[PDB]
Amino acid sequence: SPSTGVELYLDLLKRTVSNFIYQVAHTMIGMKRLNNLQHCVESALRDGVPGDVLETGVWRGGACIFARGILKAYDVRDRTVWVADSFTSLATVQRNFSRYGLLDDQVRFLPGWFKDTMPTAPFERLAVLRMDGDSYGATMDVLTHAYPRLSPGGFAIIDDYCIPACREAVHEYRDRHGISDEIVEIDRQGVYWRRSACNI
Amino acid sequence: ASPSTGVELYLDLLKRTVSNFIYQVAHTMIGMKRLNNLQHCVESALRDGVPGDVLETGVWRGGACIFARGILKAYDVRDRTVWVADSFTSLATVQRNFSRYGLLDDQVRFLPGWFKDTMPTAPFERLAVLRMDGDSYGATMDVLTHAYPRLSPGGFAIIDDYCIPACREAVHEYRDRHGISDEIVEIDRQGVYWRRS
Ligand SMILES: [Cl-]
Ligand SMILES: [Cl-]
Ligand SMILES: [Mg+2]
Ligand SMILES: [Mg+2]
Repeated sequence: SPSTGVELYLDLLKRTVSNFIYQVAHTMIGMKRLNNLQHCVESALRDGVPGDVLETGVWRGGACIFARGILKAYDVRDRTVWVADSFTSLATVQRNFSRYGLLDDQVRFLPGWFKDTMPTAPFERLAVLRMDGDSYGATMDVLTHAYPRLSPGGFAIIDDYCIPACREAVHEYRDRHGISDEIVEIDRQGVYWRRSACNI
Repeated sequence: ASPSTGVELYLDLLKRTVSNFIYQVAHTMIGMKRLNNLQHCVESALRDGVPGDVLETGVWRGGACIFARGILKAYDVRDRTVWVADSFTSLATVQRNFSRYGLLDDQVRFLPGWFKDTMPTAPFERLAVLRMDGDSYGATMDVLTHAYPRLSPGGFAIIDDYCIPACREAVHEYRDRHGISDEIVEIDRQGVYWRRS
């Protein structure tokens, strides 16, 4: 039960982004998934895991707004929320960020197909990489070109893992790269794993 | 001015939310200047140790009262209450709305009924902020008559619809009848407030 300013801000932000207030919503992903996203960013911040937050696959922007908000709550000035998608138009998503006072230089957009946008994206490192989308191709493109920038201790979150195509992209990528970090359930559809450094 | 602490962010968001700036239904339509003024008044009372509860008379869907409870919550104030007085936009609806923000609790109390009936007996002993919304001479005078005397020195009286002649007249008559000359301060085109000396 929230009591600090921070907790109250973040609790309200979850309620807001998911339109719990006015039963349109900026994300439909639900509390468990928003909570997980919070846990992952907070753990990265807390354990000093370096890097930005990258979200691929975007509805109206609620989960990314929430991520910028978390960083704002802890007054983090040196990390960026990358928002990657085809484009639910880009203008709409910017407007939405703007509505929460969270459209600023620490939010950057990557319009285009992921095979095009990912190899060159100016981020050097990621602390959290979150994929939303049930397509094998999108999932594999993001893994192939962005996961290698995910810091040890960082999180990879797969929103639509229960969908076989998505799952398969995830297993194939992991098996190809020898990755056996524990897959942890978030809810009926999503999972994540925390990246371990290579052995020594 | 530009929020950065947890408290400022919470309150800023709560203003944006209660006014439905996010998704433009809204819980209050009174606007930022007026929400800001309400915040300044509650914060000043808290900071300057002005004792008492917050009383709001005249209620739409409850946004301004929600905001007030939120302000007290942000500074973890456990010893003051937000009184929500109105006819009844039904009482159930307003409660549900408080509830949506996680702010429906024992520090929010409701006073359904006409102000001539509800005010004389309302269990609050003192007020730090008294806010009137409504353009009726009668409602305005009823609240001033039976509640203003419980407003602590240093407390604030806010008049949402002061530009409306009927409201203005109730306010000037009440002040002249009681010798009150505390400066009337403009909030925007329609509302004003004064701080009790
Ligand atoms: Cl899209
Ligand atoms: Cl009403
Ligand atoms: Mg999904
Ligand atoms: Mg009014």
